[PDB]
Amino acid sequence: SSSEIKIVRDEYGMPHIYANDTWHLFYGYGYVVAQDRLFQMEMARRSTQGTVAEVLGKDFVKFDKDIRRNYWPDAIRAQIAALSPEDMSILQGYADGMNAWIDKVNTNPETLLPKQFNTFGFTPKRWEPFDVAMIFVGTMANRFSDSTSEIDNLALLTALKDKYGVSQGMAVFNQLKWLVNPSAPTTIAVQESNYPLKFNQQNSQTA
Amino acid sequence: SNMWVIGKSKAQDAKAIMVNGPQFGWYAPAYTYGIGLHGAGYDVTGNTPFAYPGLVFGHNGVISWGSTAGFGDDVDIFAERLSAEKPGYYLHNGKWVKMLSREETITVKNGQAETFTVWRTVHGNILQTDQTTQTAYAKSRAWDGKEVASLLAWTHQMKAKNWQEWTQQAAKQALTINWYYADVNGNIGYVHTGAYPDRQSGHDPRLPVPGTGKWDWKGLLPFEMNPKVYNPQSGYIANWNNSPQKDYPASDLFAFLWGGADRVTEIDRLLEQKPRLTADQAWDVIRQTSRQDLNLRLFLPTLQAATSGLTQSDPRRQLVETLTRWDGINLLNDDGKTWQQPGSAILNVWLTSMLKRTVVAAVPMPFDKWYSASGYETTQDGPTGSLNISVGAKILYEAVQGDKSPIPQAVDLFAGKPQQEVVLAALEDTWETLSKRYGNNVSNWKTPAMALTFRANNFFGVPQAAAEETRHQAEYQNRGTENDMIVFSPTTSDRPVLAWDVVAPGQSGFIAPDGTVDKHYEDQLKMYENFGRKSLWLTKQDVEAHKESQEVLHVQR
Ligand SMILES: CC1(C)[C@H](C(=O)O)N2C(=O)[C@@H](NC(=O)Cc3ccccc3)[C@H]2[S@H]1O
Ligand SMILES: [Ca+2]
Repeated sequence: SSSEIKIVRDEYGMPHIYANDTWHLFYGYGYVVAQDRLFQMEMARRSTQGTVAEVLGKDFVKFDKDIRRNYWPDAIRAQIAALSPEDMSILQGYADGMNAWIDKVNTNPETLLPKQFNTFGFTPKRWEPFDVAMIFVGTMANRFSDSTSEIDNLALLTALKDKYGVSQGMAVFNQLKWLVNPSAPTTIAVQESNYPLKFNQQNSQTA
Repeated sequence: SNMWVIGKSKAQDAKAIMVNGPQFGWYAPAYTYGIGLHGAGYDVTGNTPFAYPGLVFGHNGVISWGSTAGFGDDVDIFAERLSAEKPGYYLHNGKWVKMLSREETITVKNGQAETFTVWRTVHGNILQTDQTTQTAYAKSRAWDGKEVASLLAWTHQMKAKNWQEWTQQAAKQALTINWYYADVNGNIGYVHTGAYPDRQSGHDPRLPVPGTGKWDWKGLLPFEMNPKVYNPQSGYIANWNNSPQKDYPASDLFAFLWGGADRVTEIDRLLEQKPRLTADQAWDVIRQTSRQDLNLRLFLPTLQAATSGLTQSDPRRQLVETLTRWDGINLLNDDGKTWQQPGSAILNVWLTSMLKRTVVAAVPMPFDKWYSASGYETTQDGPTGSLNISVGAKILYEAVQGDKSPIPQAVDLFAGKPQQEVVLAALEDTWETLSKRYGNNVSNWKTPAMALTFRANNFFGVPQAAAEETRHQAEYQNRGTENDMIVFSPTTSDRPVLAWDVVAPGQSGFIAPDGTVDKHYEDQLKMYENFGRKSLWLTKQDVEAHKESQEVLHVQR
């Protein structure tokens, strides 16, 4: 009963997992993911760890270097090693579930291997917790929470000061890339609250 | 990505309605993955990007959740001081400190492998170095060290049964992400989640800081400072990657601004139109905002003012009359290729001309090209993501508002000329350009509609499917890659929650070795295009009543 995992798919194929502990729940999820989206997931893994060129060739080298340059894998592994048993069971159950299906695929590839593996000339390998973590880091954290253009901003500011003088140049920077603009429509209405901090808007870190 | 959460005081025939449209671009197989989890403290249904353990979009029968990217400034660059006498070191708090470094080898199919080094300081990975100035730039993230915790926060939040339990997990999510809540009692809420640095006084977050120690962040700001609201007096929560709150600063990206011109106002206009919204009305906001030209509202007044004393036969005036008669909703003609009205093309040529004559001319090259885009720039595959008001247009909007704008116009973008003269000149350019392509009878102009493509290459530009698996839709729609809606305490059902979503092209990406596509490979494509939706089941009885197949596994860890 502790061992049992029930998988039910609805009329659009959406899977519902029924399990009695954390590892088994996430194993069921990993398993259905490996059934539905193996090639997508394999390619997502390679994208998030910069191992695309290994399968796709020279046109992806720069891409792979750029991915590897933007993270520190041992740090991610250190966070995983710090997890409690219950948290670790999420990532491990999920990897273990994908692996159970991957193993079935590599045992009977003549009917179970996604066609894209044949097309692109390689076969899927097993997953670990780090790989599951890295899907999220590489497609969430890096896609949507890692945005800065400060070096370009400083180049713009330098060019503006060269064109208009130091003072007008800084004021034109503040017109094109304002720190804040009080007429911005805000999800939280001003009657509810306002953000209490005020920021320097004249590059005073190098003043 | 958009979201509108309608609370008790604004909902019709329900206590709360949540409608989310996360915009991630369009891919085949689907960007998100549908999944229900039941047991070990979970009882949830929804869909989530790349099948993360945590569902970003879903509900648990008591509360519902969703997200939009936050775009707060949680990243700063530190300029590290290097020394040619001491390669691999940097000055920090008065000492020369060794950088961390690691070697990586890129293995290459049908090629030679390549090895390179990645370097890292106390402030983050090094992006680039200038040997000329002996400076190396390190990228500091407020969420550094909390990546895994953020993933777990998005998973544990799925078990929350009220605002306090949910906000306890929201406080653990460290990336810059807007999170939204709704519940069976009609409560609604929002938190601009994430870790944000507590910067030293004098630190302008838009520009690099010295890495030598004095400019180091003091630590991270407390959760109490994250923008949040629970049961706002407006009765709703609307977001389209706009500012969370008065005086809250945006990402430092030069192309990203929170100003008077914001696409979220199109949602507010629809929400405020009627006193209360039913679930069908709230869903219909997707179709309307999907088709809404975003620049008409911003610039129509300026165009109308500029052409107000012109004679009826002046073509500058006839272009603006055409816009005045239009609500800005694009619709396809029957050919499935062209838009019924030409207003987006009129605004695009006019705005391009305007920006070239104003913001572009004020900014030194090559930075001027950051301000020249109109917002209509595509691919023949159609836009890769959402459409927005361009940076240049947001800056032009402030200039055309005159002293209604709170931003000092340190440089007059009109360069001493009357705004009307430049607006009219741009209109003259527009008539010349469009009349040469389409002739002089505006009423028969059949301008090209944008299309939508479910790309076989993922957002990184890496194949996630064969090129023939790319899927095409005639109507570009400025909407979520997926859309999901959750309705709490409907008066039309005894069920505490009803919920729907759409995950196109389908749940499965499986193609067998002989080319046979799965039965769920493309069964949600038509539903997506027509603004349809499928029921998300949660309960055992609902799941059982809609069961197609089942498997039972017996597994020992
Ligand atoms: C700035 C962008 C290039 C684009 C734009 O605003 O022009 N936006 C989005 O869709 C919004 N993206 C998201 O909101 C994606 C998202 C992330 C996490 C959770 C939900 C949705 C931003 S970025 O893409
Ligand atoms: Ca910054």
